[PDB]
Amino acid sequence: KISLDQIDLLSTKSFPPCMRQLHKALRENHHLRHGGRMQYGLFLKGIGLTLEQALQFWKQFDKGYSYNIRHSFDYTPFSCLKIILSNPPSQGDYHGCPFRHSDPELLKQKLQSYKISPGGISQILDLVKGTHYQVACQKYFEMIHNVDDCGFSLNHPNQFFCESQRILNG
Amino acid sequence: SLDQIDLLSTKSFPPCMRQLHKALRENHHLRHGGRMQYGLFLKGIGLTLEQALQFWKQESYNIRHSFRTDYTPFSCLKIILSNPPSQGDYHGCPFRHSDPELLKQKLQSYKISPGGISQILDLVKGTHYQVACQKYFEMIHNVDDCGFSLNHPNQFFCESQRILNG
Ligand code: SF4
Ligand code: SF4
Repeated sequence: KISLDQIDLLSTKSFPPCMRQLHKALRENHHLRHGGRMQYGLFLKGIGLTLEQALQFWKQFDKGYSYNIRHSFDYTPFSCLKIILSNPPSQGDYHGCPFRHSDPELLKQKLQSYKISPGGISQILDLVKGTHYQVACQKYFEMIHNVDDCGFSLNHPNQFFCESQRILNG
Repeated sequence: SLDQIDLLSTKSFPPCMRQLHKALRENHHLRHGGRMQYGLFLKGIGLTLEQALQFWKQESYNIRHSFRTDYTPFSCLKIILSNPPSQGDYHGCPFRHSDPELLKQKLQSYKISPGGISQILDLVKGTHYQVACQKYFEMIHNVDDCGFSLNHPNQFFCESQRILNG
Protein backbone atom coordinates (compact mmCIF):
# COMPACT_ATOMS: atom_id res chain seq x y z
CA LYS A 1 0.00 0.00 0.00
CA ILE A 2 1.11 3.49 -1.03
CA SER A 3 -0.47 6.88 -0.41
CA LEU A 4 -2.21 8.50 -3.36
CA ASP A 5 -0.50 11.87 -2.79
CA GLN A 6 2.86 10.19 -3.54
CA ILE A 7 2.14 10.42 -7.28
CA ASP A 8 1.15 14.13 -7.30
CA LEU A 9 4.47 15.15 -8.89
CA LEU A 10 4.35 12.23 -11.32
CA SER A 11 0.84 13.33 -12.30
CA THR A 12 1.93 16.88 -13.07
CA LYS A 13 5.05 15.73 -14.96
CA SER A 14 3.93 12.64 -16.91
CA PHE A 15 0.16 12.27 -16.92
CA PRO A 16 -1.84 13.46 -19.95
CA PRO A 17 -4.45 16.13 -19.18
CA CYS A 18 -7.26 13.56 -19.07
CA MET A 19 -5.55 11.65 -16.26
CA ARG A 20 -4.08 14.72 -14.56
CA GLN A 21 -7.57 16.17 -14.12
CA LEU A 22 -8.81 12.86 -12.71
CA HIS A 23 -5.97 12.61 -10.20
CA LYS A 24 -6.64 16.19 -9.11
CA ALA A 25 -10.39 15.58 -8.77
CA LEU A 26 -9.76 12.41 -6.76
CA ARG A 27 -7.32 14.24 -4.45
CA GLU A 28 -9.71 17.15 -3.85
CA ASN A 29 -13.11 15.40 -3.77
CA HIS A 30 -11.86 12.13 -2.18
CA HIS A 31 -14.07 10.23 -4.64
CA LEU A 32 -14.78 9.75 -8.34
CA ARG A 33 -17.95 8.55 -9.99
CA HIS A 34 -17.74 5.29 -11.94
CA GLY A 35 -16.63 6.89 -15.21
CA GLY A 36 -13.63 8.51 -13.54
CA ARG A 37 -12.77 5.44 -11.45
CA MET A 38 -12.69 3.36 -14.64
CA GLN A 39 -10.70 5.82 -16.78
CA TYR A 40 -8.18 6.71 -14.07
CA GLY A 41 -8.06 3.26 -12.47
CA LEU A 42 -7.44 1.44 -15.75
CA PHE A 43 -4.82 4.05 -16.69
CA LEU A 44 -3.04 3.24 -13.42
CA LYS A 45 -3.46 -0.47 -14.22
CA GLY A 46 -1.62 0.07 -17.51
CA ILE A 47 1.39 1.47 -15.64
CA GLY A 48 1.41 -1.54 -13.32
CA LEU A 49 -0.45 0.10 -10.41
CA THR A 50 -3.63 -0.96 -8.60
CA LEU A 51 -5.97 1.80 -7.50
CA GLU A 52 -7.88 0.74 -4.41
CA GLN A 53 -11.03 2.26 -2.96
CA ALA A 54 -11.84 1.96 0.72
CA LEU A 55 -14.53 3.07 3.14
CA GLN A 56 -13.36 4.72 6.36
CA PHE A 57 -14.49 3.27 9.69
CA TRP A 58 -16.00 6.60 10.78
CA LYS A 59 -18.44 6.83 7.86
CA GLN A 60 -21.95 6.05 9.13
CA PHE A 61 -20.77 16.02 2.33
CA ASP A 62 -17.87 13.64 3.00
CA LYS A 63 -18.84 10.22 1.62
CA GLY A 64 -16.10 8.61 3.73
CA TYR A 65 -13.90 7.15 0.99
CA SER A 66 -10.13 6.66 0.98
CA TYR A 67 -8.14 5.90 -2.16
CA ASN A 68 -4.63 4.46 -2.29
CA ILE A 69 -2.21 2.87 -4.76
CA ARG A 70 -0.56 -0.56 -4.67
CA HIS A 71 2.14 -1.92 -6.95
CA SER A 72 0.86 -4.75 -9.13
CA PHE A 73 3.50 -7.34 -9.99
CA ASP A 74 -9.76 -7.93 -17.14
CA TYR A 75 -10.73 -4.38 -18.12
CA THR A 76 -8.60 -2.86 -20.89
CA PRO A 77 -7.14 0.63 -20.27
CA PHE A 78 -8.86 3.24 -22.41
CA SER A 79 -7.38 4.52 -25.65
CA CYS A 80 -7.64 8.14 -26.77
CA LEU A 81 -10.40 7.35 -29.25
CA LYS A 82 -12.42 5.47 -26.61
CA ILE A 83 -12.14 8.42 -24.21
CA ILE A 84 -12.96 11.00 -26.90
CA LEU A 85 -15.74 9.17 -28.75
CA SER A 86 -17.54 7.31 -25.95
CA ASN A 87 -18.85 8.06 -22.46
CA PRO A 88 -19.18 11.87 -22.53
CA PRO A 89 -18.96 13.11 -18.93
CA SER A 90 -22.03 14.35 -17.11
CA GLN A 91 -21.92 17.18 -14.58
CA GLY A 92 -20.88 14.85 -11.76
CA ASP A 93 -18.14 13.29 -13.91
CA TYR A 94 -14.50 14.34 -14.27
CA HIS A 95 -13.55 11.74 -16.88
CA GLY A 96 -13.18 12.29 -20.62
CA CYS A 97 -10.70 14.23 -22.71
CA PRO A 98 -10.29 17.93 -21.82
CA PHE A 99 -9.50 18.91 -25.41
CA ARG A 100 -12.76 17.32 -26.62
CA HIS A 101 -15.04 17.74 -23.59
CA SER A 102 -14.08 21.03 -21.90
CA ASP A 103 -15.69 24.27 -22.97
CA PRO A 104 -12.96 26.25 -24.80
CA GLU A 105 -13.00 29.08 -22.24
CA LEU A 106 -12.70 26.59 -19.37
CA LEU A 107 -10.00 24.76 -21.34
CA LYS A 108 -8.05 28.00 -21.73
CA GLN A 109 -8.33 28.64 -18.00
CA LYS A 110 -7.13 25.09 -17.31
CA LEU A 111 -4.12 25.42 -19.62
CA GLN A 112 -3.28 28.76 -17.98
CA SER A 113 -3.31 27.09 -14.56
CA TYR A 114 -0.84 24.56 -16.02
CA LYS A 115 1.57 27.48 -16.76
CA ILE A 116 1.46 26.90 -20.53
CA SER A 117 2.76 29.92 -22.42
CA PRO A 118 0.22 32.12 -24.26
CA GLY A 119 1.52 31.04 -27.67
CA GLY A 120 1.23 27.36 -26.78
CA ILE A 121 -2.30 27.96 -25.48
CA SER A 122 -3.18 29.73 -28.74
CA GLN A 123 -1.84 26.84 -30.83
CA ILE A 124 -3.65 24.26 -28.69
CA LEU A 125 -6.97 26.11 -28.93
CA ASP A 126 -6.50 26.44 -32.70
CA LEU A 127 -6.03 22.68 -32.95
CA VAL A 128 -9.05 22.08 -30.71
CA LYS A 129 -11.25 24.23 -32.96
CA GLY A 130 -10.28 21.89 -35.81
CA THR A 131 -11.23 18.86 -33.65
CA HIS A 132 -7.58 17.70 -33.67
CA TYR A 133 -7.68 16.73 -30.01
CA GLN A 134 -4.74 14.31 -30.01
CA VAL A 135 -2.55 16.74 -31.96
CA ALA A 136 -3.40 19.40 -29.39
CA CYS A 137 -2.34 16.95 -26.69
CA GLN A 138 0.94 16.31 -28.53
CA LYS A 139 1.39 20.09 -28.40
CA TYR A 140 0.71 20.01 -24.65
CA PHE A 141 3.33 17.25 -24.34
CA GLU A 142 5.91 19.28 -26.27
CA MET A 143 5.25 22.38 -24.17
CA ILE A 144 5.47 20.57 -20.82
CA HIS A 145 8.69 18.77 -21.83
CA ASN A 146 10.33 21.72 -23.65
CA VAL A 147 10.97 19.79 -26.86
CA ASP A 148 10.20 20.90 -30.40
CA ASP A 149 8.79 17.54 -31.54
CA CYS A 150 7.20 14.82 -29.42
CA GLY A 151 8.43 12.24 -31.94
CA PHE A 152 5.42 9.91 -31.81
CA SER A 153 1.81 9.72 -32.96
CA LEU A 154 -0.34 9.96 -29.83
CA ASN A 155 -3.12 7.38 -29.60
CA HIS A 156 -3.16 6.29 -25.93
CA PRO A 157 -2.83 7.97 -22.50
CA ASN A 158 -0.44 5.22 -21.37
CA GLN A 159 1.65 5.85 -24.48
CA PHE A 160 1.78 9.50 -23.41
CA PHE A 161 3.01 8.33 -20.00
CA CYS A 162 5.73 6.02 -21.37
CA GLU A 163 7.04 8.65 -23.80
CA SER A 164 7.07 11.31 -21.07
CA GLN A 165 9.01 8.99 -18.76
CA ARG A 166 11.42 8.22 -21.60
CA ILE A 167 12.11 11.93 -22.05
CA LEU A 168 12.48 12.50 -18.30
CA ASN A 169 14.93 9.60 -17.91
CA GLY A 170 17.34 11.04 -20.49
CA SER B 1 12.20 -10.11 -0.80
CA LEU B 2 14.07 -9.94 -4.11
CA ASP B 3 12.55 -13.28 -5.09
CA GLN B 4 9.20 -11.51 -5.50
CA ILE B 5 10.29 -9.86 -8.77
CA ASP B 6 11.69 -12.98 -10.46
CA LEU B 7 8.48 -13.31 -12.49
CA LEU B 8 8.36 -9.55 -13.12
CA SER B 9 11.91 -9.78 -14.45
CA THR B 10 11.20 -12.68 -16.80
CA LYS B 11 8.12 -10.93 -18.20
CA SER B 12 9.08 -7.23 -18.27
CA PHE B 13 12.76 -6.70 -17.79
CA PRO B 14 14.94 -6.09 -20.86
CA PRO B 15 17.86 -8.54 -21.17
CA CYS B 16 20.34 -6.08 -19.62
CA MET B 17 18.36 -5.91 -16.37
CA ARG B 18 17.15 -9.52 -16.47
CA GLN B 19 20.77 -10.70 -16.46
CA LEU B 20 21.58 -8.42 -13.51
CA HIS B 21 18.60 -9.68 -11.51
CA LYS B 22 19.67 -13.27 -12.22
CA ALA B 23 23.26 -12.53 -11.20
CA LEU B 24 22.07 -10.88 -7.98
CA ARG B 25 19.83 -13.86 -7.14
CA GLU B 26 22.64 -16.34 -7.80
CA ASN B 27 25.70 -14.53 -6.42
CA HIS B 28 23.97 -12.50 -3.65
CA HIS B 29 26.15 -9.57 -4.74
CA LEU B 30 26.83 -7.26 -7.67
CA ARG B 31 29.88 -5.11 -8.27
CA HIS B 32 29.44 -1.35 -8.46
CA GLY B 33 28.70 -1.18 -12.20
CA GLY B 34 25.96 -3.77 -11.86
CA ARG B 35 24.54 -2.26 -8.69
CA MET B 36 24.34 1.12 -10.43
CA GLN B 37 22.75 -0.14 -13.65
CA TYR B 38 20.22 -2.39 -11.90
CA GLY B 39 19.52 -0.12 -8.92
CA LEU B 40 18.89 2.94 -11.08
CA PHE B 41 16.62 0.83 -13.30
CA LEU B 42 14.72 -0.36 -10.21
CA LYS B 43 14.50 3.17 -8.83
CA GLY B 44 12.87 4.22 -12.11
CA ILE B 45 10.16 1.58 -11.71
CA GLY B 46 9.62 2.65 -8.09
CA LEU B 47 11.75 0.12 -6.20
CA THR B 48 14.74 0.56 -3.89
CA LEU B 49 17.38 -2.17 -3.89
CA GLU B 50 19.22 -2.18 -0.56
CA GLN B 51 21.23 -4.44 1.74
CA ALA B 52 19.95 -5.08 5.26
CA LEU B 53 22.03 -4.18 8.32
CA GLN B 54 21.34 -4.87 11.98
CA PHE B 55 21.50 -1.56 13.86
CA TRP B 56 22.63 -3.08 17.16
CA LYS B 57 25.73 -4.75 15.71
CA GLN B 58 28.82 -2.59 16.08
CA GLU B 59 30.63 -2.04 12.78
CA SER B 60 21.54 -9.87 2.11
CA TYR B 61 19.76 -7.85 -0.59
CA ASN B 62 16.10 -6.88 -0.62
CA ILE B 63 13.75 -4.49 -2.36
CA ARG B 64 11.29 -2.02 -0.90
CA HIS B 65 8.78 0.39 -2.38
CA SER B 66 10.68 3.63 -2.80
CA PHE B 67 8.25 6.27 -1.45
CA ARG B 68 20.65 13.27 -2.13
CA THR B 69 21.97 11.65 -5.30
CA ASP B 70 21.24 11.54 -9.03
CA TYR B 71 18.70 8.72 -9.52
CA THR B 72 18.55 9.10 -13.32
CA PRO B 73 18.47 5.62 -14.93
CA PHE B 74 20.98 4.74 -17.63
CA SER B 75 19.86 4.93 -21.26
CA CYS B 76 20.60 2.31 -23.90
CA LEU B 77 23.47 4.32 -25.39
CA LYS B 78 25.05 4.94 -21.98
CA ILE B 79 24.99 1.20 -21.27
CA ILE B 80 26.15 0.24 -24.78
CA LEU B 81 28.87 2.84 -25.35
CA SER B 82 30.65 3.03 -21.98
CA ASN B 83 31.91 0.88 -19.11
CA PRO B 84 32.54 -2.38 -21.00
CA PRO B 85 32.15 -5.19 -18.46
CA SER B 86 35.14 -7.08 -17.15
CA GLN B 87 35.00 -10.65 -15.95
CA GLY B 88 33.08 -10.55 -12.71
CA ASP B 89 30.89 -7.75 -14.10
CA TYR B 90 27.33 -8.53 -15.13
CA HIS B 91 26.39 -5.05 -16.35
CA GLY B 92 26.23 -3.84 -19.94
CA CYS B 93 23.98 -4.69 -22.85
CA PRO B 94 23.85 -8.39 -23.82
CA PHE B 95 23.28 -7.58 -27.50
CA ARG B 96 26.47 -5.48 -27.54
CA HIS B 97 28.61 -7.19 -24.89
CA SER B 98 27.82 -10.93 -24.99
CA ASP B 99 29.67 -13.26 -27.33
CA PRO B 100 27.14 -14.23 -30.04
CA GLU B 101 27.27 -17.93 -29.09
CA LEU B 102 26.54 -17.09 -25.46
CA LEU B 103 23.85 -14.65 -26.60
CA LYS B 104 22.23 -17.42 -28.63
CA GLN B 105 22.34 -19.82 -25.66
CA LYS B 106 20.83 -17.12 -23.43
CA LEU B 107 18.02 -16.46 -25.91
CA GLN B 108 17.41 -20.21 -26.10
CA SER B 109 17.08 -20.35 -22.31
CA TYR B 110 14.61 -17.45 -22.65
CA LYS B 111 12.54 -19.77 -24.91
CA ILE B 112 12.92 -17.66 -28.05
CA SER B 113 12.14 -19.61 -31.21
CA PRO B 114 15.02 -20.49 -33.58
CA GLY B 115 13.78 -18.12 -36.28
CA GLY B 116 13.53 -15.26 -33.80
CA ILE B 117 17.02 -16.01 -32.51
CA SER B 118 18.28 -15.91 -36.10
CA GLN B 119 16.65 -12.50 -36.67
CA ILE B 120 18.13 -11.17 -33.43
CA LEU B 121 21.64 -12.42 -34.21
CA ASP B 122 21.43 -10.94 -37.72
CA LEU B 123 20.57 -7.57 -36.18
CA VAL B 124 23.39 -7.88 -33.63
CA LYS B 125 25.91 -8.64 -36.37
CA GLY B 126 24.87 -5.35 -38.00
CA THR B 127 25.34 -3.61 -34.60
CA HIS B 128 21.61 -2.75 -34.40
CA TYR B 129 21.52 -3.56 -30.70
CA GLN B 130 18.37 -1.61 -29.82
CA VAL B 131 16.53 -2.96 -32.86
CA ALA B 132 17.50 -6.48 -31.79
CA CYS B 133 16.09 -5.70 -28.34
CA GLN B 134 12.87 -4.39 -29.93
CA LYS B 135 12.66 -7.70 -31.78
CA TYR B 136 13.18 -9.56 -28.48
CA PHE B 137 10.35 -7.46 -26.99
CA GLU B 138 8.05 -8.36 -29.88
CA MET B 139 8.81 -12.05 -29.40
CA ILE B 140 8.35 -12.25 -25.63
CA HIS B 141 5.10 -10.26 -25.90
CA ASN B 142 3.85 -12.01 -29.08
CA VAL B 143 3.23 -8.77 -30.97
CA ASP B 144 3.93 -7.99 -34.61
CA ASP B 145 5.45 -4.52 -34.10
CA CYS B 146 6.44 -2.99 -30.76
CA GLY B 147 5.18 0.37 -31.99
CA PHE B 148 7.89 2.49 -30.37
CA SER B 149 11.54 3.45 -30.81
CA LEU B 150 13.55 1.94 -27.94
CA ASN B 151 16.39 3.91 -26.37
CA HIS B 152 15.89 3.28 -22.61
CA PRO B 153 15.53 0.10 -20.49
CA ASN B 154 12.84 1.72 -18.35
CA GLN B 155 10.92 2.46 -21.56
CA PHE B 156 11.13 -1.26 -22.36
CA PHE B 157 9.65 -1.93 -18.92
CA CYS B 158 6.87 0.66 -19.36
CA GLU B 159 5.76 -0.72 -22.74
CA SER B 160 5.88 -4.27 -21.41
CA GLN B 161 3.65 -3.26 -18.49
CA ARG B 162 1.23 -1.74 -20.99
CA ILE B 163 1.01 -5.04 -22.86
CA LEU B 164 0.79 -7.32 -19.81
CA ASN B 165 -1.94 -5.17 -18.23
CA GLY B 166 -3.61 -4.52 -21.60
S1 SF4 C 1 -5.67 13.32 -26.39
FE1 SF4 C 1 -5.72 11.26 -25.43
S2 SF4 C 1 -4.06 11.31 -23.87
FE2 SF4 C 1 -4.46 13.46 -24.47
S3 SF4 C 1 -5.97 14.20 -22.93
FE3 SF4 C 1 -7.18 13.45 -24.71
S4 SF4 C 1 -7.64 11.28 -24.21
FE4 SF4 C 1 -5.98 11.93 -22.80
S1 SF4 D 1 19.11 -2.43 -26.09
FE1 SF4 D 1 18.87 -1.13 -24.24
S2 SF4 D 1 17.13 -2.05 -23.08
FE2 SF4 D 1 17.79 -3.59 -24.62
S3 SF4 D 1 19.25 -4.91 -23.49
FE3 SF4 D 1 20.50 -3.30 -24.52
S4 SF4 D 1 20.70 -1.63 -22.99
FE4 SF4 D 1 19.03 -3.00 -22.27
